[PDB]
Amino acid sequence: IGTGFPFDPHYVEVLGERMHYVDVGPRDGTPVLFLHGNPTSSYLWRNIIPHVAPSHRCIAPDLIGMGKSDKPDLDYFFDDHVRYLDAFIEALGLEEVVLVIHDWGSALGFHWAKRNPERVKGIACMEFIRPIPTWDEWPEFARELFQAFRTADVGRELIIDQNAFIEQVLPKFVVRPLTEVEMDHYREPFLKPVDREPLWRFPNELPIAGEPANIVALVEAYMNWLHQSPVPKLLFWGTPGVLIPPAEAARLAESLPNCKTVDIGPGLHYLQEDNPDLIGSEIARWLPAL
Ligand SMILES: [Cl-]
Repeated sequence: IGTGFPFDPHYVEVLGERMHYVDVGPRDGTPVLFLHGNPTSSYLWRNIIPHVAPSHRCIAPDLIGMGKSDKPDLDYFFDDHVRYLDAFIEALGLEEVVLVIHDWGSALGFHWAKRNPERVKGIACMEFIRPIPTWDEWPEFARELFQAFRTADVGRELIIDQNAFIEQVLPKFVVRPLTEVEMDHYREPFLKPVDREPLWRFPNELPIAGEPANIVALVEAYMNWLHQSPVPKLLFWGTPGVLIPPAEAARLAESLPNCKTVDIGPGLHYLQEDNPDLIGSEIARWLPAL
């Protein structure tokens, strides 16, 4: 599995700030927009995009505060990310898109799709965010750590001062071992502790046990939309998963309309690091019929 990032950089001004993005592939069709989450960047899609770029334009932004994008002096709430991604999409003049989404990129993508349903031609998703009713639905192997992330003082000491989202969560949530070169790519945006704010705000935004209420309500709204939507869907899952265990992927195969599931094999949360070639090949095979 490749460790390089052989993509020309692009930057667009969005709400006064520069956002980095990959933009490869042919420019005369429906683009495929890849949305990462915490604590990643477009680097997460590096081995998937080459499967898709022969046939389709691939656009993969770095969320504000992350990757090679600018770092404004924000609290990095979900709604900050909503504003910047909305403006990014308009700044590129995109009309219709196919979404390929993961983690907080999935909350962004589903929320955008709910608000712009006639512009979404397909959704490929994996390890996406749904309301989490209680901590019992969070895997036991990461329960105490994510409870600490959401504990006053403690969580900032872990994520800001110790860089735990990069140094602990990434290896914990990839089945295979990550290489030093890969880790150093993921570390690059967050060498300075102050810049780790988005990494801490994100787990404190997760919709767990009804809080924070704003996020619970917006996630419930986009999930209601997705369960009713005829849009084509492609859902990748692994065993044992983190947000989406195998039994839930099997239930979603029925409870989401026009949904095709793909078992990637062993996988936790960053499924793209365990089986990028099947994720890219299956997205490429599914696009033409959209
Ligand atoms: Cl998170």
